[PDB]
Amino acid sequence: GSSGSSGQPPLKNLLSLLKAYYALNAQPSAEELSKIADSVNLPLDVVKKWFEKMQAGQISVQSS
Repeated sequence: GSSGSSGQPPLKNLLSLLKAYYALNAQPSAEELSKIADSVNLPLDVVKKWFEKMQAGQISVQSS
């Protein structure tokens, strides 16, 4: 269940785990998102944001 108290975000390193997928899947659908999450031990919402942020050009001004 939900444990802990909203404090600080994860280590930049984590993101790296995601970048892996996004590398080939520019805009992964839900079915894929939910999955990729179970891999990074993250929910489907936390993963959705990152993507929406990257695709927009927030995570890194230099996107490919």
